[PDB]
Amino acid sequence: PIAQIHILEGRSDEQKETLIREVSEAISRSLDAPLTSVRVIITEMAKGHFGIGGELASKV
Amino acid sequence: PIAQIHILEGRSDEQKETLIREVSEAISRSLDAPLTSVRVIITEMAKGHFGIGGELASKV
Amino acid sequence: PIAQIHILEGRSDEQKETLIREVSEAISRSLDAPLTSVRVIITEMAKGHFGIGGELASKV
Amino acid sequence: PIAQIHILEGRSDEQKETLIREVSEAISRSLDAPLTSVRVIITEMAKGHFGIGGELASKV
Amino acid sequence: PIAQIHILEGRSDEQKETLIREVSEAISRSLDAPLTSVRVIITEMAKGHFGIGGELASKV
Amino acid sequence: PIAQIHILEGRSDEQKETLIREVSEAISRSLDAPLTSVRVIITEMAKGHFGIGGELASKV
Repeated sequence: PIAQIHILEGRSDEQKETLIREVSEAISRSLDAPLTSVRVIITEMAKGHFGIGGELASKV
Repeated sequence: PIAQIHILEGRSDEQKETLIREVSEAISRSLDAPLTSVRVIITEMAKGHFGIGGELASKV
Repeated sequence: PIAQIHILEGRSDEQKETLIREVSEAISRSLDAPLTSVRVIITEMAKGHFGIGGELASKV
Repeated sequence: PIAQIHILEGRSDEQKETLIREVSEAISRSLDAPLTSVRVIITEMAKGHFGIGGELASKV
Repeated sequence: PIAQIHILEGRSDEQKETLIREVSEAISRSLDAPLTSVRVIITEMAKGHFGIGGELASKV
Repeated sequence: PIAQIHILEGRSDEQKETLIREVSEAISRSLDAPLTSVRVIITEMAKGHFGIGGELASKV
């Protein structure tokens, strides 16, 4: 399995390291797939590159 | 956060329902973000639409 | 520009044809780019393949 | 609906703010979905990271 | 490396098997990366799910 | 066809230019599609933004 997660910029390296492990376990657990087959890709978004309802996430 | 997970076709609706919840908790837990803000998208791949090392996963 | 839109399954061919044109104009208008350079990809999600807050979009 | 748009780097914050709103309206209008449910993600590409016909968009 | 290719529906399993191998070699060759590290995902688009210049690829 | 390739940061502009051409030929060759219709997008990942088996690609 290959997961790509889009998150807003601002998290520390620790938090992202945890996200990668926790999500990787959840995927492995749920599908009963070997953990080593899981690939996770984090993609950070600038606060002004993410809109919700037509407006920047930053202003809301 | 928005997660998109690519998995091979073949799982039951239950398994995918669990994957969505387990992964959603892991993301919420790891980043300390409200669960309700997590979005997960499952995308199934046909066995002959996924290659590893230049060969179909179906053959490996 | 290349746009990929994820929508829930259930819409008619007409609605999707309109979505593709309307969005294509909006992109061309906003960035002052030639309409012919805009590429749009629609990706439908099964109701049980989309989760919000850890739950299927279908049951909520 | 969740839209991810890939555009070449070089636009101002204003232009991108407009792109996000215009496209968000177009999606909401076309599918008759509540504007607040629309999510847009902008992803900029470096001029040397986008190819057309096997050649950099920068040189063509 | 992880490649995701969007193609129009209509190709045979043979053609897609060739696409996966050929593209996998090209990536491995160009970056001097071990072939076994290359991952390719094929994603088919319905003819009415792909627009060019605001119009279905199907009718044009 | 539209291809998006995720690679780890660290390659030179030459290598990426070659990746774009080689991959563009492979796609055009395999599907018998006009080279000029092929679109390639390169997306670099920071070493600490890519996980394999729950661990950073950098540390393993």
